[PDB]
Amino acid sequence: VREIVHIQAGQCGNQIGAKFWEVISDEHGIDPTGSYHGDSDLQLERINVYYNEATGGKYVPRAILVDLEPGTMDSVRAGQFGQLFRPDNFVFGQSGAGNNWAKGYYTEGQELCESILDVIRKEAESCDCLQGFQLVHSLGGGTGAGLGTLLLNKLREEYPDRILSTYSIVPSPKVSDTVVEPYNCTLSVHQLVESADEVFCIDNEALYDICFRTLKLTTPTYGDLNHLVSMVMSGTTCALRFPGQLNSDLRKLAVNLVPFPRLHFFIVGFAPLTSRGSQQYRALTVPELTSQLFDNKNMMAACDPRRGVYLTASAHFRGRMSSKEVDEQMLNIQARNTSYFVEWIPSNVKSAICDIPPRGLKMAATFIGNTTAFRELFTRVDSQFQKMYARRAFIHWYVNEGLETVEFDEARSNMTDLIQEYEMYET
Amino acid sequence: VREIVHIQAGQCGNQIGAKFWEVISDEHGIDPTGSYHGDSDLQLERINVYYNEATGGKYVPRAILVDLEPGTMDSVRAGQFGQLFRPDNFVFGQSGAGNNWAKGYYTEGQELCESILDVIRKEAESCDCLQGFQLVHSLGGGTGAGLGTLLLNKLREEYPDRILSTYSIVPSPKVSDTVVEPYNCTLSVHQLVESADEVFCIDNEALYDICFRTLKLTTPTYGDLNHLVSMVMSGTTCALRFPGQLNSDLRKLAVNLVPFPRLHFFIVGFAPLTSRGSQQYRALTVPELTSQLFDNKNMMAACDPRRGVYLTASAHFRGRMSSKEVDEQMLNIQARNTSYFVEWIPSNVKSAICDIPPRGLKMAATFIGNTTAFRELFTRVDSQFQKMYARRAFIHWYVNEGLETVEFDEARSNMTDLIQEYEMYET
Amino acid sequence: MREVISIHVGQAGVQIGNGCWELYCLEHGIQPDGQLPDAFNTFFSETGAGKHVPRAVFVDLEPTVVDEVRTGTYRQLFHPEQLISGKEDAANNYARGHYTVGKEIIDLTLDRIRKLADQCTGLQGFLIFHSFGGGTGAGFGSLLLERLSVDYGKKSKLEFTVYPSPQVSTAIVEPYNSILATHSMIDHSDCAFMVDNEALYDLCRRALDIERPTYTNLNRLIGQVVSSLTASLRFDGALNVDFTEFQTNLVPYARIHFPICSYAPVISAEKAYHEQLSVAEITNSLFEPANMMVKCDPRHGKYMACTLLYRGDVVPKDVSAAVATIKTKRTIQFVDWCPTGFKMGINYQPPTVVPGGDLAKVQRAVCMLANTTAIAEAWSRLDHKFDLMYAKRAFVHWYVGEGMEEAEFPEAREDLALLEKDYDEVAAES
Amino acid sequence: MREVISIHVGQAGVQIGNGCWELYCLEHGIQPDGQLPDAFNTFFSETGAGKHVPRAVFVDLEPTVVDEVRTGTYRQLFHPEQLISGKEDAANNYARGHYTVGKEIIDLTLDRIRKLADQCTGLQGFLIFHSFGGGTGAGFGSLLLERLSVDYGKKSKLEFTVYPSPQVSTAIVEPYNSILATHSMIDHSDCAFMVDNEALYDLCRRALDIERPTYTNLNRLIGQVVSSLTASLRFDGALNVDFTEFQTNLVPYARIHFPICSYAPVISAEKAYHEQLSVAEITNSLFEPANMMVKCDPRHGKYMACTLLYRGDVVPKDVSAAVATIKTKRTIQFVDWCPTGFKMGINYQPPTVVPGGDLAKVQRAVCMLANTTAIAEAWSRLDHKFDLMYAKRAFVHWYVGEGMEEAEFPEAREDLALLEKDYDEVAAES
Ligand SMILES: Nc1nc2c(ncn2[C@@H]2O[C@H](COP(=O)(O)OP(=O)(O)OP(=O)(O)O)[C@@H](O)[C@H]2O)c(=O)[nH]1
Ligand SMILES: Nc1nc2c(ncn2[C@@H]2O[C@H](COP(=O)(O)OP(=O)(O)OP(=O)(O)O)[C@@H](O)[C@H]2O)c(=O)[nH]1
Ligand SMILES: Nc1nc2c(ncn2[C@@H]2O[C@H](COP(=O)(O)OP(=O)(O)O)[C@@H](O)[C@H]2O)c(=O)[nH]1
Ligand SMILES: Nc1nc2c(ncn2[C@@H]2O[C@H](COP(=O)(O)OP(=O)(O)O)[C@@H](O)[C@H]2O)c(=O)[nH]1
Ligand SMILES: [Mg+2]
Ligand SMILES: [Mg+2]
Repeated sequence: VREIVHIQAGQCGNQIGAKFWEVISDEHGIDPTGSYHGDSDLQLERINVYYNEATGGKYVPRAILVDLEPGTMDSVRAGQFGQLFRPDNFVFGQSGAGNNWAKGYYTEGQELCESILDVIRKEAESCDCLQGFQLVHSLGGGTGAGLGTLLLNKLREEYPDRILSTYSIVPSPKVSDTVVEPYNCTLSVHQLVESADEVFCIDNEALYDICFRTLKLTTPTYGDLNHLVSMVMSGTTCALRFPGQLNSDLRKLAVNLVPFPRLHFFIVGFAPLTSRGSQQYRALTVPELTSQLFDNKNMMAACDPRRGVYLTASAHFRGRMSSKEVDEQMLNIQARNTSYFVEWIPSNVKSAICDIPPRGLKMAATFIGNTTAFRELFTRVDSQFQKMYARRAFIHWYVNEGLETVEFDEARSNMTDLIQEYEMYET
Repeated sequence: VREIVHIQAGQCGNQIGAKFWEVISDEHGIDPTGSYHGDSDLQLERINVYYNEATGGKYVPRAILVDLEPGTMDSVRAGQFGQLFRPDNFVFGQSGAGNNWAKGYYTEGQELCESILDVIRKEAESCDCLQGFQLVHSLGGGTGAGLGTLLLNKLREEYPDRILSTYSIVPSPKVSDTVVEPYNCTLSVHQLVESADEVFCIDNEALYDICFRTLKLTTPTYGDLNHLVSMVMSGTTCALRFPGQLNSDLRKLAVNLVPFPRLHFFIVGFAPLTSRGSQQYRALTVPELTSQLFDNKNMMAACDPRRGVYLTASAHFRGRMSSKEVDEQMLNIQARNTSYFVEWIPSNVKSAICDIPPRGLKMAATFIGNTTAFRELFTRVDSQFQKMYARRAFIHWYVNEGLETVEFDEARSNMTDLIQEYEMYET
Repeated sequence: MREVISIHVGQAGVQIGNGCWELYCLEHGIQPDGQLPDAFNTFFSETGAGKHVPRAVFVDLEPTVVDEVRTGTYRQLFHPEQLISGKEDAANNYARGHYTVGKEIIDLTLDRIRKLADQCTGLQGFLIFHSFGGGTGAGFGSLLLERLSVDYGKKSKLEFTVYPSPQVSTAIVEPYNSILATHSMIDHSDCAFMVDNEALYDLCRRALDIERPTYTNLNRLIGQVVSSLTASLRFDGALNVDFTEFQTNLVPYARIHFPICSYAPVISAEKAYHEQLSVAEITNSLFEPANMMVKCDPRHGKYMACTLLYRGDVVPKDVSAAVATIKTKRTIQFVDWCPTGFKMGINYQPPTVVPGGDLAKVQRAVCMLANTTAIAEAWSRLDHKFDLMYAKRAFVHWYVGEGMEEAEFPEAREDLALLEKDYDEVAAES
Repeated sequence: MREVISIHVGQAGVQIGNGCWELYCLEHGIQPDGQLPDAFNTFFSETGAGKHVPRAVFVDLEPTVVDEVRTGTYRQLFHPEQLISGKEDAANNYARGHYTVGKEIIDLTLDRIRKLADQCTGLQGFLIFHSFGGGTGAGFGSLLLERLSVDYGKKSKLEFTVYPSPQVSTAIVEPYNSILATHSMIDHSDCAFMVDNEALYDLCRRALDIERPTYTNLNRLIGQVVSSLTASLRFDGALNVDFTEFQTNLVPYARIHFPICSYAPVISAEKAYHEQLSVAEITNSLFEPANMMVKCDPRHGKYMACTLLYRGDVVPKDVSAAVATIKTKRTIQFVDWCPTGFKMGINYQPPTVVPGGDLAKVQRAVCMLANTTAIAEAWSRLDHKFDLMYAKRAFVHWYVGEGMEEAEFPEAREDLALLEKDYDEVAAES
C-alpha cells in the first residue's frame, strides 16, 4: 500500500505514458477492458500501487492526462488500452499548444491548473496511502515544459513530504526539434532544480543510437523509443510491487544517490539488450548484465560519463539469482575503474535484488547513476541560450504573456551556478 | 583453464582462419551449427581453452576477425563454418585495403583500433584465465602488416604478461605477389621484433614445393596450402587441450627455444606427410617420423638450415608411444649431425609427448626450430630494400599518408642489426 | 473540434481556392455534392443528413471569377452566402480598391466572416490569399486586414501571397500596389508567405515535366503545400505542429517574419521509376536553390529558422540522420546566434493525387518553410523599380484621383527602407 | 556494398559505354528492362520492385550519339537524367570545348555525378573514358577532371582513354588537342590506361579472325578488359585486387602513371577447338609484342611493375610456375631496382560471351596491365608531329578565337618535355 499517482503532460508525456500502461498491464496481466485475466496470484498482492478499483472487479489506473488541446487524447481514446483510462481524468484546454513557455505557464496554465488540481485531489485522497507522484513531460516543448513546472510547484505546496519524481526528455544536444528550446529549457531548469526531488534526463539521440547499435532496427519508431523508456520506470517501481531479497524503493534511492539537495539529476540505462539475430549466441548471466550496465553506449542520455566523474550509482536486479554474485560484481567494477569515482565517498555503488523479472526475460537489470558529465548537457544549452539572448527579439513573443527581462537573466544565473556547483565538487 | 584469444587480420589471415577452425572444431567434435555431438568424454575436458558457451547448448569460438573491407568477411559468412562465429565480433572498415603499410597503420588503423580493442576486451576479460594471444596475419600486404602490428603494440601495453605468439607469412622471394613487398615487410619487422614473444615464419614456396614433392597434388589450391599450416597451431596448443606423458605449453616452448630476446624467429615443420596413394607401402613408426621432421624438404620456411647452424629445436609427439624411443632419437639425431649445432649449448633438441593424436593420423609429430638460416630470408628483403630505396619515388605513396622518410632508415637499420646479431652468435 | 477559416481575395485567391478545396474533397473523400459515397470538422461543417460545407469565403470586386464557381460543378458544395462578388473591379488601382470602391463592400464581407466564426468553436487561425499586383488584392486586402486585426486581436492571421516576379510582369502599375500593400501587411499580419510565378514556372518545367503549363497547374502545386501544412492539425502524426508553433519558431523578429517555402519530391511518373526516394534524398532536394518557389538564391543570404513537415512512410530515425547530414553542408549558411534552427513534423497521411494531375503517387513527401535574408534581394529589386516611376511621377494621377493622398507614396517608401534596414541589421553578427 | 561510378565523354565514350554495359547486364542476370527473368550493388542501384538502374553518366555536346541510346533497345534501363546531350559539338577544337561551350554545361553535369555519389555508400573510385583527338574528349574532359580533383580529392580517378595511333589519324588537329589535354591529365589523374585503335585493328584481324572490323568489334574487346579489372571486385576469388591496390603497384613515380594493356587468349570461336590453352600458354602469349594493345614495342624500353589477373579455372600453383618461366625470358627486360615487379589476382567467374560475339567460350583467361618505358616512343612521335605544325603556325587562329591564350601552347609543349625527361631519367640505371 504505497500508491503512486501518475500524471502525463504534453505531446511527449501522453504518448510515453500510453506505452507505459501497456507494459504494466501486461506485467500484471490486466486485460484491456480493465479486468484481471492474468496467470499468477502474486500479481494481485500489490496491484493497489498503480490501479484503483471499479465496480465489478474492474481496475482503473491512477492516471491523469494533461494537455492544452484535444488532438492528443483523441489518439489516446483510439488506442488499444484507451478503454482502461477513467473518463473524467481527461483534462484539457481549448487553445493552441503555443510551443511557448510563457504562454503555457501564465495564459492557459492558470485556467488549467485549478481544474487539474482537483482532479489530482480525487485520486490523491482516495486511497489508504500515497508515497510519491510520477510525472512525464517534455522540456523542449511549450505545454509540458510550461504547465508541468507550474503543476510541479503546486504539488509540492500541498504535499511537501511526498516524493516528486519526474521523467523528462532533454532538448537534444546535436539535432533537435525546436528553435526556441534553450528558452523553454532554461526557464524550466530553475523550476525543476528547487522543487523536484528526483529528475531523470532522457535523450532521443541516445535512443536512436542504442536502437541502431544494439537492436539493429532499420526503422525504429516512437513506439520502440517509448518502449525502451517504459522499462526504466517499470523497473524502478518493481521493488514496491513485488517481494525480493533486498527492497529498494524511491525514498531509499533518493537518500543514497543524492549527496546534496541540488545535485540530483540522474542518468538511466537498461540491460540486457540484444539483437534478434545475435540473442542466440549470448551467455546471459549476472556478470554479462554488469558489462552492459556500465557500458557508456547503453546509457540513455548523451553525456559521456568517462568525461566526468561519478558521485553515486545504483543498480537494480530482477530474478532468482545469487546474492554473492551481485555483491561481488559491484565491488569489482568499483575497484577496476577507480579513476571515475570520488575519493571522499566510498561505496559509491548501490545494489538491490527483486524476485520476479519481466515477461520473456529470466533476468533484467536497471542502472541509475549521478556524475559530473551533466555539465556537458548544460553547457550545450547555456552557449545556445547566450547566442539567443544577445538577439533579444524572441523575447517579444514571451513579452506578450507578461514574461519580463529579469526572468531570462534569473534562469541563466541559477543554471550557470548549477554548472559551477558540479565543477567544484569534482575536486 | 589457460584460454587463448584468437585474432585474424587481413585477406590472408581470414582464409587461414576459416580452415583452422575446421580442424579444431572437427577434433573436438562440434557441429557446424555450434552443438556438441562428439564421441569421447575427453573432448569436453578442456574445450574452454578455445571456446565459450552459449546458454542454448551452443559452443562459440574465441575468435576476432579484422579487415578493412567486407569482401573477405562475406566469403567467411558463406563458408561452411560461418554460423559458428559470434555475429558481433566482425569488425570491418568501409575503405579499400590500399596495400599500403602507412595507410593501414595511420589513416584507417587508428579508427579501427579503438573499436577492435574493446571487442578484444570483451573476450579477454570474460573467462577465468588467459595465457596468450594467437595472431594470424601476412607481412607482404597492407592491412595485416600495417594494422596487425599496431594492434600488437596495444596488446603488449594492456597485457604485458601474456604470450603474444604470432604466425606470419613472409613474402616469397622467387615470385612476389606484391611489388611493394619490401617496404611493408621491413617496417613491420621493427614492430614485430621488439613486441612479439614468438614469431613463426611460413613461406608459400615450400608449401607449393612440399605439395608437389610429397603429396603429389597436381592442382593444389589455397585450401590444401592453408590446411598444411592448420596442424601446426593445432599441434602446438594440443599440449594444453589434452593430457600426456610430458606436457609442454607455449611458455615452456618460449623459455627453451629463445636464448636471447631478439633471436626468437622460428622455422616450423610437420610430419608425417605422404601422397594419398603411397601410404600403403610405408610402415609408420617413431624413427620414420623423425626422419621427415629433420629433413630439409619438410620445412615450410624457404631457408635451408644446412647453410646455417642450429641454436635450439623442439619436437612434439602425439599418440601412445614409447618414451624411450622418442628420447633415443633426440640423442641420435643430435650426435649424428654435430656440424649443424652450437658447441656452447648442449642438448639443443627439446622433446614433448601428447597422449591423443590428431584425426586422420595414428601418430604425428610437429617440429619448431631456430637457426641462423633466417639471415638468408632477411638478406633477400634487405637487398631488395636497398634496390628500391634509392629510387625514393615509392615513398610518395607513403609520404602522403604522413610517414617520415627516416622511418625507412630506422627500419632498415634495426633489421640490419638483426642480421648482424645472428652472424655473431654463429661463432 | 478544431477549426481554421480560409479567405480568398482577388482573382488569384479565387482560382487557388478552387484548387485547394478540389484537393481537400479528394483528400477527405467528400463528393462534390457534399455527401459521402475524421478530420472533416476542421475544414467542413455538417448540416445534418449527410451534407457538409466548407469554411471558406470568396471575395472579388467583379463577378466573372465568382460566377465560374457559381455555374461550375462545385456549386452545390459551397454556401451561396460565402460567394461575394462586387460590381466593378479595382482596375489594378490601389486607391480605387481601398478608399472609393473598397469601402462600399468592406462591411458586407466582414459580417459574413464573423458569421462563419460563430460556428467555429475551435477557430485558431485564418488563411488569406493575395496577388500583390492586383488592385483588389492589394487595396481591398489591406482594408480587410486592418479591420480583422482589431476585430479578433490575438488570433493567428496567416497569409499565402504571390509576390511580384523579378522579370516576369503583367501589370505596369505592379510596383505601386506592392509597396502600398507592404506597409499594411507588415504590421497587421502574424505571418505572410512569399511565392512568385516565375520560380513556379521554372520548377513546373524542370522537375515536373510540362512543356507549357497554365495557371491551373501552378495552383495545384500551391494546394499541395497548404494541405501538408494543415495535415498536422487534421491527421495523426508522431510530431504534431500547431499554427502557434509555426509562429513562435519561424519568426525571430516581428517584422522579419516573412518566410520562404519549398516542397519535395516534385517528380513525374517515369522519373519516379528510377529513384528510390529515401528520406535523405528528399531532404537533400529541399535545399538546392532550384527548388525554391521564390526566385532568390539562398546562398546570397543566410538561414535563421526552418521547419520541416514530413508525411507518410517517414520514420523519426531517418529524419535525425537526414537533418544532421544537412548541417554538414557548409555551402549552407546559418547565423551563429541561431544554432538549432529546425523543427520537424511527422505525419502519417500520404499526399493525395488529383485526376488529371501533374504529380506522381509518391509514398512519402516533405514540405519546407524557412526564413532568410535572401528575400532582401527581392525587396531591393522592387525598391529600384518603384523609384524610376516616382522620380518622373509616372502614374500618380490615377491614384490621387481615387481618393489617395500623395503623402502615402513617400511614407510607404520610408517603411520599405526601414524594413530593408531591419533585414541588414539582423544580418549583422557579433 | 562498395561501388564504382562510370562517366563517359564523347562519341568514343558513349559507344564504349554501350559495349561495357551490354556485357555487365549480360553477365550478371539483368534484362534490358531492368528486371530478372549478388554483385549487383557494385554496378547497379535498386529502386524496389524488380528494377535496377546503372551507376553511369553519359555526356556529349551533340545529340546524335546519345539519342541512339534513347531510341535503342537499352533505353529503358538508363535513367533519363543520366543521359546529358549538348547542342553543338566542339568541332574537334580544344578551346571551344574548354572555355566557350564546355563551361555552358559543366556545372549541370557535376550535379548529376555528385547526385549519384550520394547513393554510393561505399564508393571507392571513378572510371572515366576519353578520346584524346576529340574536342569534347580532350577539352571538356580536362575541365571535368580539374573540378573532380577538388570536389572529392582522395578518391581514385582511373581513366581508360584512346591514344592517337602512330600513323592512322582521322583528325588533322589531333596533335594539338592531345598535348593540351596531356598537361591536364598528368597532374590530376590517379592513373590512366592507354589504348590505340591501330593496334586493336591489327589484333582484331590477326588474333580474332575478322577480315574487316568496325568500331563495334573494337569496343567489344575493350569491354572485356574493364570487366576483368572489376571481376576481383564483383565475384569471389583466391586473390582479390582492389582499386587502391592497382594505384600503388602500377605507379612508381608521381608522373609516370600511364600503363599499357594486354589480354589473352584472343582466339576465334573455331580455333580454340584445337588448343588446350593452359596457364603457361596464355601467360606466354601476353608478353609477345603482337598481342599488346598499344603499338609500341616493349623491347625498345624496359618493364616496370606489372599486374596479372586470372579468371575462372586457374589454380594458384600454376601461376607461380608460369610467372617463374616469364622471369627466365631474356627477351624481357627489368630494371634492377624493381626486382619483384608483379602482382597477381585470381577470380573464379569465367569470361562472358557476347551476342553475335567474336570470341570463343574459353574456360580460363588472363588480363595484364604493365607500366613500361616504351611509351616514350609514343610521346616522341606526338611531340615531333606537333612541332612541324606549330613552326609554321598551321592552325593557331581557330584556337585563339575560342578563348585560348596562345601562352598555353608553349606551356603544354614544355610540360610534355619534362615528362619525356622523367621517362628517360627513371629509365637510367645505377
Ligand atoms: N499563380 C497565379 N497567379 C494569379 C492567378 N490569377 C491571378 N494571378 C495574379 O494576379 C495578378 C493580376 O491581378 P488580379 O488577378 O486581377 O487580382 P485582383 O486583386 O483581383 O486585381 P483586379 O482584377 O484589378 O481587382 C497577376 O499578375 C497574377 O500574378 C492564378 O490563377 N495563379
Ligand atoms: N575505339 C574507338 N574509338 C572511337 C570510337 N568513336 C570515336 N573514336 C575515336 O574518336 C576520335 C574522334 O573524336 P570523337 O569520337 O568525335 O570524340 P569527341 O571528344 O566527342 O570529339 P567531338 O565529336 O568533336 O566532340 C576518332 O579518331 C576515334 O579514334 C569508337 O567507337 N571506338
Ligand atoms: N520519444 C518521443 N519523443 C517525443 C514524442 N512526442 C514528442 N516528442 C519530443 O518532445 C519534444 C517537444 O514536443 P512538444 O510537442 O513540443 O511537447 P509539448 O509542447 O510539451 O506538448 C520534441 O523534441 C519531440 O521530439 C514521442 O511520442 N516520443
Ligand atoms: N597460403 C595462403 N596465402 C594467402 C591467402 N590469401 C592471401 N595469401 C597471401 O598473402 C599475401 C598478401 O595478402 P594480402 O591480401 O595483401 O593481405 P592483406 O592486405 O594484409 O589483407 C599474398 O602474397 C598472398 O599470396 C591464403 O588463403 N592462403
Ligand atoms: Mg479583381
Ligand atoms: Mg563529340
